[PDB]
Amino acid sequence: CDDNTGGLGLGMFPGNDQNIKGKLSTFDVTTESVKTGDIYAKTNIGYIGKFTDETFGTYQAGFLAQLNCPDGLTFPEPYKEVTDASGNVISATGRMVVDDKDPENKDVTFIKDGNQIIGNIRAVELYLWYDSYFGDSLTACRLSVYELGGNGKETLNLDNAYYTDINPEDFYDSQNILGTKAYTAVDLSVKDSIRNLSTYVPSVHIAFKEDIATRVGGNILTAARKAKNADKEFNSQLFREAFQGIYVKSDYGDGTVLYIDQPQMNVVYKCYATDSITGKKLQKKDGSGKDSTYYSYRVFATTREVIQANQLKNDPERIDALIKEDKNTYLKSPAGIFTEATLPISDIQNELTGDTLNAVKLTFTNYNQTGDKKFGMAIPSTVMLVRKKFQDSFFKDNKLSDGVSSYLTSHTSSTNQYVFSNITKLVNACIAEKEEAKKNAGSSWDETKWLQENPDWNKVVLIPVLVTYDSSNTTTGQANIIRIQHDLKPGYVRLKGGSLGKTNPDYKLKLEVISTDFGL
Amino acid sequence: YAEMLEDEKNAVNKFIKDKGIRIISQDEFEKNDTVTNLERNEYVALSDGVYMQIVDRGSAENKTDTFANNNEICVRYIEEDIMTRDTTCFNVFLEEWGDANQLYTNPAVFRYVAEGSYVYGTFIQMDYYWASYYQSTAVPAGWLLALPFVRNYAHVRLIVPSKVGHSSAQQYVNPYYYDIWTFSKALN
Amino acid sequence: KYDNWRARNEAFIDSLANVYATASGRGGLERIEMLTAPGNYIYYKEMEPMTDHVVKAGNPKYTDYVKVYYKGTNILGEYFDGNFKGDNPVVDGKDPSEGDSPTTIFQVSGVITGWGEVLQRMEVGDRWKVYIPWDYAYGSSGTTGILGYSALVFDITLLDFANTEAELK
Amino acid sequence: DATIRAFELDTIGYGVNYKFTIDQVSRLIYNVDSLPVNADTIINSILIKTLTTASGIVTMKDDQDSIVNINDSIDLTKYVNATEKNNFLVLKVWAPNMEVQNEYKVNIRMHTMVPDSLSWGKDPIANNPVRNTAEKQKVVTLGDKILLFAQNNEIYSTAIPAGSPTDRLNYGQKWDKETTGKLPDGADVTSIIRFVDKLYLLTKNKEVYNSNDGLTWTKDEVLNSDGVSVTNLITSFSDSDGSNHKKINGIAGIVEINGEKYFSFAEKDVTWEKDIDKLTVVPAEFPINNLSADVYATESGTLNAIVVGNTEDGLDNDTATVVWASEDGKAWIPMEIPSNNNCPKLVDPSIIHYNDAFYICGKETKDDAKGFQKFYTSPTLLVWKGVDRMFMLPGILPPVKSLHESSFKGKEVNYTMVVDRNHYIWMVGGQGIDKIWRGRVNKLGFLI
Repeated sequence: CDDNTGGLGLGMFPGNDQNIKGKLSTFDVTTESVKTGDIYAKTNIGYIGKFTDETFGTYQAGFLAQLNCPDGLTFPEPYKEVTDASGNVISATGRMVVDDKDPENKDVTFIKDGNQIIGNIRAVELYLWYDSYFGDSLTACRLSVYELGGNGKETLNLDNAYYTDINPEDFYDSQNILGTKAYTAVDLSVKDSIRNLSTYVPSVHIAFKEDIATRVGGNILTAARKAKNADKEFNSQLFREAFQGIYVKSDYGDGTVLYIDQPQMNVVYKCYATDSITGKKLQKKDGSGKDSTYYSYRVFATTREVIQANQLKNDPERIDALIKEDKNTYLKSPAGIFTEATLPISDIQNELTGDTLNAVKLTFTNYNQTGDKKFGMAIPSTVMLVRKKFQDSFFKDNKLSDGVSSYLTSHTSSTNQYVFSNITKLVNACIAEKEEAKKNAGSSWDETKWLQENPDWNKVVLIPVLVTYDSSNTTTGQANIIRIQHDLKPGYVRLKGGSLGKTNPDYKLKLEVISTDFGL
Repeated sequence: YAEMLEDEKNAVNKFIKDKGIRIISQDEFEKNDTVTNLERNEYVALSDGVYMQIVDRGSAENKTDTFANNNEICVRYIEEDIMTRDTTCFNVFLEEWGDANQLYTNPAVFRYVAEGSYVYGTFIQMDYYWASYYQSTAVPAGWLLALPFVRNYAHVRLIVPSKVGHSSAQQYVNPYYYDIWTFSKALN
Repeated sequence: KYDNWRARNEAFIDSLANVYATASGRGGLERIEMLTAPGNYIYYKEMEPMTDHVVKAGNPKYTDYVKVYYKGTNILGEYFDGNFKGDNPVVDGKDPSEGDSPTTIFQVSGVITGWGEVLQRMEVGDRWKVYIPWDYAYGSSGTTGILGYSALVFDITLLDFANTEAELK
Repeated sequence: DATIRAFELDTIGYGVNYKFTIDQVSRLIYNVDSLPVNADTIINSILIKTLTTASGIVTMKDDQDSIVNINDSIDLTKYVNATEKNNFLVLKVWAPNMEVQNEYKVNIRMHTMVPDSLSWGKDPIANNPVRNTAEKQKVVTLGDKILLFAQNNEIYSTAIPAGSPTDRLNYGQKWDKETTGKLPDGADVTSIIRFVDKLYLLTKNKEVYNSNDGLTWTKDEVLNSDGVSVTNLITSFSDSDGSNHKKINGIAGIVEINGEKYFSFAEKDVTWEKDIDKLTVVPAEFPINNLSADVYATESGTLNAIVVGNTEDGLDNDTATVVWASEDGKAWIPMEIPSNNNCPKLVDPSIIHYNDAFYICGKETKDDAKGFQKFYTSPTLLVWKGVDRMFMLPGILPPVKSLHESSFKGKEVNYTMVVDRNHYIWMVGGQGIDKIWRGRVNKLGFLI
């Protein structure tokens, strides 16, 4: 049953069929390093730590965070007795311990407004939970935390935050220190049997001294009571009047950067156990004893309904020096260095007019990592290429990859390449933009003038990005992207080509385009 | 049963008549400016059978920061089952469960997609209770019909039929009632 | 194109084998006895030695690890696999269209018999081009990308060898 | 007709398997990682496995060629360390056609001494040369000599061989008087401090003195500024101490500006910083007397320094020997520990960084276990443990069937210590011990 006839027959087909050819041609692309600018970070992770690199210098990070308070949250009411005319107790309401002078209640501090006791405070404690970290995990480091706000200081808001270089010294005052802690990012004080559990999440636990605990807990509790007594509800804006937030600072240590996922504060207080029917205090079930009590707490945490910000400080002179190298370009990720490429759109528009473009391939390729260091910086796993017109608008509008204006690709470690493999839509978009501009201008057009203005018509930038996927539709697997954002963990790579390619053709990339030529 | 389960309208009518609730058509809702009166307990009959009441349209001084495409929205809510009158899902504080710190400490957050057709949304962060109980990332489609009618920090109440419910309501054909204490634009 | 693959591959091996026995200067070829089949030989060509040896005298063993730049090709010169794709490994490469080559780790006992025989007689930083018969390659049906009954020709650079990966990687 | 191989052996310790290299060109087998000293009782009857080859027929010379019992256990204790007095287990392997013939020789490599064990020897290697051993002591190393100083302007010395810590060195048995003597007037010997190629010293009247070789001492013109006064010299940072990417060079100390104590740092060949607006104040908990210090490179390539010593005579809620660290010379920071993992209060404590861990020694004063009782160790500087096993104090002998008379254990005396560039621990005892002890963990001398 044959289905081929081979190649016999071409030569008698019409000219418009047998003249069509494929072709490959290449055009030259220049690349250079550019400064980052004021990027819009807006991440939920807080970065704390420091480390030194011999190429880039010292990197240092810290973060500021506000704490949330759920709508209507309140502390249990004070325990109040009721007595008949003989003095005998008949019933009671409330749950929190309120009576001092008793040697059994020396474990807590009672707090007041006016001359009336509104409750008690046992302790106040901060947990900074983290799933992971960067760098060595046995270097000892120290961390210290301060209360935000004060006389004449600024406060976090929607315009101050999300820039990676806010100066914390005007958000906080040095005399409002809450505590400090020494840590190692793998806490060998905790037994291996516990650290192997699937429910274990690491943290730094930095509970406060008694004076600080009294001050902070009393402010929070008196604010809660002051809201409740006025028939208001204790929403987060009322909490922020009692405790503005925290600043987390790195004092000592070199190598660890912790990815704090959620800072959390517990306020702990003492309560009676009360009878289910008559509300009285329960007596202790052991021998002797005076009454039965237990400790309970309320939790305040940073939960994406409140503002959090980071300071990500690179060594400025080193970065400015590395931007000025012309044999290569860098991709230092935490608000460091991007690389900018100039596409040859005009040459494509002149030489391949009348063709169908089948593929337009651009490749960035890199040197190996230096030094063979054990805990060094890694090559960015995923990068985004975007037209420079959308450099900052893309992340400010929280867009996803457009296909016709931006692309995503992974690092190919088997060849040391970033390859994008078909950017045809972007080339057509640029060509259409310039052709529409020429069509609108008509007879008063000037090509040189329009290329002298709008200088970023044909420019693209390469950016390290962190890409996250949805988990559902798992069995019929699809893995949709749901958020693209700046990569803020330490990392870098050195790319080939550079500013010297503006003059010397050895240091210049090539863009490969293949098309169908109809021979017209 | 196959078609008999679509009698959820009887249960919704029972839930309506059991309380003081009035029904307003959308063509009247959009013409008395835009408000469901709370002294009269008005509800609008929205598209796909959703009944919705705005308690606070939100952001009354700014009036400009409405929801739109590519936003990420934080939701705090308490969910009531219509067929058996039981509080099924929540992430808000109430004194009856005040000491259960896991349930209410973190909100639900979803991405909002509003291209030329087929509005939909995906949870980025599920609350502990939803994440353990229902274990699915698709937002109830009934919620998304309310966004074009409210602003930031709005308070709305919804009755959601099965056709636009979540992955459990669509299988066991059960309508639900949501007291959305807050829609917010996501910070940090 | 790929007609009568086995006979022509075997004829290529025989051409090298008798060239070593009759040509002046051995035709550039050199050979080693194969320990898995004494009396058989593997044929190879000496090339430019490296200039950054990690000064590890001696030769690798059978049950220890090896770090290499390598490229594998068929009789017609077509690509099969490797760390590099040009005519030399790339380090500090001037051409911006090609990246610097990665280094790969292998176990001498975990590779084909041709590699397993020739790697036990290099010294760190030798470059050899080797010619292996299909009996000691994957052989028979072959792997993915191999047309079966194929004589592969490899270009090998030995950078380092060690008893474990952790002291080598 | 091949002789392919995968020769293996089973668990010696529970879950512990040892790897064998197979040299087919030279026809021999051995394990790179030597068996522990314990193993000569275990390989007395042990099982071979995974001896896979193209045809399993294999024999060992016995006169006869008897076949191998591959499925049965064997005594290997006759075949250990076969490179000298050579006695390999030599065995013959046949090809499937019985034409090709081969033999392989097997060597079971085993340790002669326990790797991770601190070796002090049977006896102290030398007596203390100081006259009136009740006097204060100090020991320091310079170039290729180890110097021992005594407060009465009295100096003793010994010299170190050519190099290569792994070589078969012996030294320390002889000590000499440095006959020129005469360290400066009013000196405080326990203050002596090293720098890149010089020694510095402090007097009771708070002059700073220095030397190039320890033979003769002079005042210096750069640290003895007016207006300031020195009270302690802590440590020195240099390229020789590690791999500092921070590029720090100088001496760290304490200066009493206008009657208050501040930390200050004298950078290479320039005077102390004295600008009161940008020094930092010394805390009341900081050590005052008998300071000890060490400097080392973090895994990140950055230098770090750690110190311990005696505190002021009395202070509130103090029960532990906290260690103070510093990433540079400007400000020291305490490694305070909230939990129970904090080491006891010690008198005249000393600290070292050694074989990838930290160690502290000192004498306790609880009246039920007074004196030097044990070393204390830390893997990460924030948790401290007592070592109840190997790495003991000097003079603590294993059962030869004991406590040596000149051992530290249980004594309460003056002392001093140092670590040299071959990783020998040197411990010098005063009145009550009167001896010199020398030791190193065996794992640091191995070629591995």
